[PDB]
Amino acid sequence: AEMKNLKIEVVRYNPEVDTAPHSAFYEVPYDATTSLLDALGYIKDNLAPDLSYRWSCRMAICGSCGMMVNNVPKLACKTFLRDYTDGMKVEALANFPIERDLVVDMTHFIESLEAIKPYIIGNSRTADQGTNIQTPAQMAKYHQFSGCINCGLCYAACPQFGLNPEFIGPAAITLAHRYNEDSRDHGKKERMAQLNSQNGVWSCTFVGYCSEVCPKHVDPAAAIQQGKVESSKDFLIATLKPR
Amino acid sequence: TTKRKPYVRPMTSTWWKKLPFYRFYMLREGTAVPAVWFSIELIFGLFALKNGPEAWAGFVDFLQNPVIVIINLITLAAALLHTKTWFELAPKAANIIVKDEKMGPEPIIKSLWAVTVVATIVILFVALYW
Amino acid sequence: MINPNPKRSDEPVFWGLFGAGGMWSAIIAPVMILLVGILLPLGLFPGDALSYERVLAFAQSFIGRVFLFLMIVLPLWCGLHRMHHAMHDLKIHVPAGKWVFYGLAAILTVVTLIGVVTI
Amino acid sequence: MQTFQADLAIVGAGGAGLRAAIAAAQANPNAKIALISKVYPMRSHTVAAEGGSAAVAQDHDSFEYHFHDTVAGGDWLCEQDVVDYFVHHCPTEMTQLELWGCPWSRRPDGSVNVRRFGGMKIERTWFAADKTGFHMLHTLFQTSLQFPQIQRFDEHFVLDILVDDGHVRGLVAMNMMEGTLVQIRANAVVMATGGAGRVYRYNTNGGIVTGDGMGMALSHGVPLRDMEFVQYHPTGLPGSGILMTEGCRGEGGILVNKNGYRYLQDYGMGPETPLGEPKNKYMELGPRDKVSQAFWHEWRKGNTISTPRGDVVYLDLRHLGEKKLHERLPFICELAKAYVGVDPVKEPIPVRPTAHYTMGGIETDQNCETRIKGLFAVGECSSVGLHGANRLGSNSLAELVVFGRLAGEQATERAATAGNGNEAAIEAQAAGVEQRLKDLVNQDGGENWAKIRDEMGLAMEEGCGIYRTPELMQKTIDKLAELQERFKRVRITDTSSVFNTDLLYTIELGHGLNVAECMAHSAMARKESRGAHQRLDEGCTERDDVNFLKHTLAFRDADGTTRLEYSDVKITTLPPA
Ligand SMILES: Cc1cc2nc3c(=O)[nH]c(=O)nc-3n(C[C@H](O)[C@H](O)[C@H](O)COP(=O)(O)OP(=O)(O)OC[C@H]3O[C@@H](n4cnc5c(N)ncnc54)[C@H](O)[C@@H]3O)c2cc1C
Ligand SMILES: O=C([O-])CC(=O)C(=O)O
Ligand code: SF4
Ligand code: F3S
Ligand code: FES
Repeated sequence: AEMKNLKIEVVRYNPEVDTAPHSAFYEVPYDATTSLLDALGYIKDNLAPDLSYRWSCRMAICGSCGMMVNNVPKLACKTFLRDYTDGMKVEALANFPIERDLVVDMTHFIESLEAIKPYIIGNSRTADQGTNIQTPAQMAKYHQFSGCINCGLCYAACPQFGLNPEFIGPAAITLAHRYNEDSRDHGKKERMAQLNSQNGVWSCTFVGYCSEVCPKHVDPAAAIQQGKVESSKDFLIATLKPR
Repeated sequence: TTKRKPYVRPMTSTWWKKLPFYRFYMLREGTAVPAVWFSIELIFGLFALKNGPEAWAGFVDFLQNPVIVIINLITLAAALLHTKTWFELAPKAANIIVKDEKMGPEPIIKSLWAVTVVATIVILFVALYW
Repeated sequence: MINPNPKRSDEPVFWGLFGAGGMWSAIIAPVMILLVGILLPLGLFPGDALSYERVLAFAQSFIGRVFLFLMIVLPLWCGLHRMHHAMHDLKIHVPAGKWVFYGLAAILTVVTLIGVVTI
Repeated sequence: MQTFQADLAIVGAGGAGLRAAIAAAQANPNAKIALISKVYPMRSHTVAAEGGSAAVAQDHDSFEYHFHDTVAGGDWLCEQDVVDYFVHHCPTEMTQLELWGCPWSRRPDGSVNVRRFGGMKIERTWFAADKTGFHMLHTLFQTSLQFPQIQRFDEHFVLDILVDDGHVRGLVAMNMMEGTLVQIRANAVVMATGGAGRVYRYNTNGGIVTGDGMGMALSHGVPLRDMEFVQYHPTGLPGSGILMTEGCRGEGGILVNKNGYRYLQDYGMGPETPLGEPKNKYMELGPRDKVSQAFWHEWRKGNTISTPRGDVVYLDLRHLGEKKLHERLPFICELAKAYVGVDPVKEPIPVRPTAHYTMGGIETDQNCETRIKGLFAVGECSSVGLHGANRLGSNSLAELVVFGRLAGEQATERAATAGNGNEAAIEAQAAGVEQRLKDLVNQDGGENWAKIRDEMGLAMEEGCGIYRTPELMQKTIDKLAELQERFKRVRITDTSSVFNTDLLYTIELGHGLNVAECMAHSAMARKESRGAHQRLDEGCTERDDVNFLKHTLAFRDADGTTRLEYSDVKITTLPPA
């Protein structure tokens, strides 16, 4: 039983050599199991050792496989060859500058994520005292939003980040919202600065596509909108301050 | 003197035509144009309504134009799409926890849709029965 | 970096109105487009129910005065707000859109508010 | 090269590294801390853990019970004064994590829930759903952002460390994007590089896990300790080696053969326990070792099912039902659905024992310090003396936060009273690392790095598996020696500077090969069967406290040969019979 072979279009780019990205074609043997990651391995192993890509966990939990498959943000290890029998094209993750082959500049993401102060703030409790008390009901508030693995697929999916690369982005807003709604956190006021910004929640027109692409079913769109409601509250409660 | 040239892809004014999701989003946003058009139409109505029988009868004649009817038929479908979509999105603003679980959105989506139906009737009843 | 001290966006106000306008239009727009748009002009309604006389009677009453206002005003703020970002979405550049659209909205609002106080 | 000044440097941004980084920025608010990782911190393998973290919490528990569970669990190859320290600092560390906003799963009263892992009598495994590792690391990483004192060198590959006059003085690392060399001069260095499972063909580990940190330690005459002890996990998907948590068997899931016989009863793990009631230590909750071994026993009988990906046994979870499935084990469902195409409510899951954890590692003392002053190793890449011959399920994450704290604290003390080394001697060290790198780049021989890699995996999986014979151990030692030679004939075709993976994966392979030879020799030498090390040959089938109550120390000499030494095992309160 000789495995079925597949033509794969992979968009390469070398800053030293290439003026602009150009497609390249690779024939990979595949079966029902073969993930794009698997295939990407075969390339570097057998045909193009000069190929460079991001991967690690292999079980879609680390978030590094961020790439575009046929104009869709996907994880390389959750993308399966059997599903692309008609044809398949692989460019690097969208809305980020392409540094080399399938590796993109992730700085903006990291910076955004950082800017929203994502850590327990103002809780004066200490370890010798015992853990905080938080009910299952109290966790439910942020829990789903806490499951983001930082793949950045949301960013490639969101058109507003395309049009505006200063927009802090779905992932980064979600993470802020996650700490806001955590009962343990008393730093809400520190985060609202970035959230209330034009480059914050308000750059989102609710295209909602980020949520569709989310590998971990986080639904960032909901965070952003609850963010909008929360920002508006703060805008009012700020305007009503004569003091 | 970094050896890197970070290649930035341009974004066309037509980024949306490619993916069907983007298309729908655009079309959904596009519901505003007729939604505003209707409000214009109502201003005409309101205004010609204050100017006695002559103006109003001529305004009802304007709506009687074959094209304007077609336009309004499109305007209805437009606002219907807006409603359908709007209701799918409104719940996502709510963060209610019931029995240790984040709720939504079907309970809201249904609730809202019901209110639309009760309104539709009450209004059609008020407008037509007397 | 990213801007440590960013300006608070003034967008909440406009999004608020859009939120109410979207909600009004969502619920009460379909039936109305039916009444004014289709039923009235095509004569498909019983007797004198949408006749000049009866409409005027309703529009002039306070309940009607308020209703007509909101039914015209709220869908505008929702609608024009949506169009404003649609310009940006189409990559089409319009000078002082912020002032243009919300201006237009304010203008019409005023025109509407005047209409409902009898011209 | 571009030289950076730091007060201390940490290699790795996993649980361990991050806990160290945080600890040191707290221990001293004024110091400059260089955190180095070859992936963005959140990608560290720590991110992949599901089962949870062990810490004493229930009122009927005691630190002694957790002490005794660990020592017996490591077959008395544990440094007992280390275990005692470990057990006692667990509840502080998990509590501190919770305080930093780790979403631990809770009892309805709002206190933190626990479950049972690694056959521990009294349940002490704290857990955030089934994604404990993702949560820990993301909380640890996110927390660390609040401390400015930590300067991060993200996606920097550390080549070598800088040593003069028996003291560490810094490290050389490539900037992965720029492809440009960088000196970081730190008067104390922490190794948080994690395990080296990747040298096995079939494993549960992420790509990053290539054992570079161990390789660097080897190069400076620091011994690797207890290397032959490689922990296999009973239940991994075939051909990917992707982990199915113990949670599955802890929720009362079953393991059956081609006949659908719950075979575990025949291997000393009788009697069969009714589907609803899963008793600890019996059948599917039985001792890890015996469970993994049970598969091998079944394999020779022709009882194991045959699939294109390999010979498997079935993890039947059908009888669990969707209500508890999606509440307790939801992530497991997704994997099965995707990676083996099996719906865990409709179908049974193929599982095969798979290489999972490195009990071995860089020899450290109780402060995490190595034979080289200023050089620390923490977490999986280290051998603190905690796990001995076999790790206790759910003790690894805990180790990270407990000793990561200690290592960060300890390295701050050492760096603050270190004084200055010989500047001319140090800079000359970096010159070598640079030249040594160039020498590799030029190296010609038309050998594919990948095929050498592929072969090393196979040798390990066949010669250093659950059951080990002299012949196959030897075969593996031979093969590795051959591959060491072939490595000198590798030619790296990509000579580009911008994120050159070809070069980097090849370097990684080098360490891999060295380290594998440490595992292999250690195994061959230990003529007994303790913990993960199980020999079938006559006279080595049983444990030997008489001759082998000692730590295996593997050195790599300059001539390239793997020489072994032995060290005593320290006891406090619990000697063996
Ligand atoms: C699937 C799975 C599930 C697990 N579940 C549990 C569990 O439930 N409970 C438990 O207690 N344990 C569990 N473990 C084991 C435990 O997670 C690991 O032992 C632990 O996470 C190791 O973390 P670490 O800090 O030592 O390093 P890692 O998390 O492995 O990170 C290593 C770091 O070193 C860096 N690095 C490596 N080489 C280089 C180099 N050359 N240059 C620069 N940087 C380098 C890497 O980038 C990375 O940041 C699990 C393991 C696996 C594989
Ligand atoms: O083996 C361990 O220590 C825990 C683990 O990976 C699991 O969840 O089964
Ligand atoms: S929200 Fe989803 S898409 Fe976006 S980074 Fe996080 S995990 Fe990736
Ligand atoms: S796709 Fe972009 S526009 Fe908002 S809903 Fe998601 S962030
Ligand atoms: S490889 Fe870790 S996210 Fe896909």
